[PDB]
Amino acid sequence: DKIIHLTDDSFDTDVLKADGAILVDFWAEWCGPCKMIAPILDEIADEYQGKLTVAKLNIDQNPGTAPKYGIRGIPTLLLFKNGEVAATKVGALSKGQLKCFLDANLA
Repeated sequence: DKIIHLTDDSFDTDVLKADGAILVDFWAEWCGPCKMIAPILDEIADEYQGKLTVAKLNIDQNPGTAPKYGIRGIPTLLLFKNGEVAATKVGALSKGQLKCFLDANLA
């Protein structure tokens, strides 16, 4: 919905040159946990619309990004603040968990 689907080629423009925080989620279809935190990213996206942009990057279609940030497995969450990594979250999580992670890292 408000979620931006990324690619290795658009990552620079969409994430690094952006103004305002962006939460990047590295996912794939074969990753069960990813699919479960997906509907959660939908909720957060509309609820934090205005203070945060939620972006998804499918590592099967874009195998080049993850290795640039030392991402070993998925799911992985990277929160950016104008071109740089602010905080990282790994493994399955809940809406509450993500909201606490966002309250602790967003301005």
